[PDB]
Amino acid sequence: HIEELLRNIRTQVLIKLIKPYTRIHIPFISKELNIDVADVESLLVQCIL
Amino acid sequence: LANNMQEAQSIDEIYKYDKKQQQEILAAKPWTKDHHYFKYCKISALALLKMVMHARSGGNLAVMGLMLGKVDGETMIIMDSFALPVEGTETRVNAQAAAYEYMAAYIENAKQVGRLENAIGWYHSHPGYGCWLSGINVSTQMLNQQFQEPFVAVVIDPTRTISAGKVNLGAFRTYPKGYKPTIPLNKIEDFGVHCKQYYALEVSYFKSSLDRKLLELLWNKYWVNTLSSSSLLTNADYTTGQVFDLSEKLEQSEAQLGDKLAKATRDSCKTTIEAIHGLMSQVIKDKLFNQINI
Amino acid sequence: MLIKVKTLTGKEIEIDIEPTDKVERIKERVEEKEGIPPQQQRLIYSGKQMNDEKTAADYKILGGSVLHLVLALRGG
Amino acid sequence: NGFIDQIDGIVHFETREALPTWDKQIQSLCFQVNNLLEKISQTAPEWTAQAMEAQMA
Repeated sequence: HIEELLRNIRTQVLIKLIKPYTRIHIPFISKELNIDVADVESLLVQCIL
Repeated sequence: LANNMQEAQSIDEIYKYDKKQQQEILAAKPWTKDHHYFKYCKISALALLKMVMHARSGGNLAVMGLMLGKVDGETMIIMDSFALPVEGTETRVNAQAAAYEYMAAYIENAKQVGRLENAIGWYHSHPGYGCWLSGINVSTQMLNQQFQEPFVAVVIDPTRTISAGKVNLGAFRTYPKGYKPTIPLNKIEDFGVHCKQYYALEVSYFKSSLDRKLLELLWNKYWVNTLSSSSLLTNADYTTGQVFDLSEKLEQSEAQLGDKLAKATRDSCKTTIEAIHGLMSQVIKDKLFNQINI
Repeated sequence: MLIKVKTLTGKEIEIDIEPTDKVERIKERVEEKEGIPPQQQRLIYSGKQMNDEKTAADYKILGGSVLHLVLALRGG
Repeated sequence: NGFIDQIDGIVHFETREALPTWDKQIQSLCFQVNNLLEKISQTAPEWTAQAMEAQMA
């Protein structure tokens, strides 16, 4: 069940981080979340879907 | 105040009482034929003001009283309202002994002066308890309607009215025994468990020519709120809702056609006239203010 | 006897009862004329509601008396 | 209150909507007119009384 974790916390951090922005760089999000760009893109796609 | 008429206007015949017509309409009794007969209740400005003042003056307790008037065609006219010496708790009112003597004496005294109208209904105030007919109001309204047929139950909420700034007056009439006949459920919820037993009425208000003439000079500082009216902005939700109901009415009329078109046309004309009036006010403001020193 | 009973809305009722007769007699006269239940009726003369316990033998009714009939009302 | 546009590096705090500003400025103009009239009446009561009497007729 550690895979279900380390993903809900990342999702919550991303939601609380992208709240005040309107057009935000993806590399900035990757730097904030300490993950590579591909994981950020996949997480964003899953969240939007 | 000039360049118009100053004699008996077209809004004063509503205040005129014709005894012969009332006697004929009382003898005719057209209400018993179609039970969905009355649909409109026209209340004078004085009656509404007195009702609101009496309901608010009672505080957190409940108060009750009568209201005079008459009935014409499909409408019930309520002209005056006089209170009653009732002592009610926070929930229920009784009107045990002194209320009926007061009713009889006040009606006789009013007839002495010249008040030619008869009693047309009763009202009772819910102190912050919404606007609906309770299981006791339904029973007493049925009692009154069984014998004194021209009647109507008016419910007023003083606390909610004073807190929200809008009067809450509801006119209701009870069906007889055995008369069965994302959308919000408030249509059933805001009424009691007897929602199927009584039906509401369309409430409108009217005033006399002298009433409007005297109320025109009531106060001379609302002109600022008229010049900076900001119309078409404070009632956009009202116009969108009206457009939605108009579309529903148009669909119903189209289904029927394949007389309902008349009310749909009336609603569309009313909404369009309101929008055009707002645009006219905006154009007047633009001509007045922004067209200077160009 | 043509005693008049008037409701506040304008209805008229004519009853026939001798003065010595009880107020229960008036009650059942209006019962068999209209049908309003006995416990849901109030009658007024001269601005004062009469009590059921007073026989109209010593009463200020000498003919031409009009009785104002009302129905008990309550609210919640 | 406000949002952030990162590529332009611009924080938007708030922005007006034109017409509400128009109504607010009209209200301020009316208030200024009323205050000026009140001050005029206060400084020269007899002159303003005579002027209003002449204007009424």
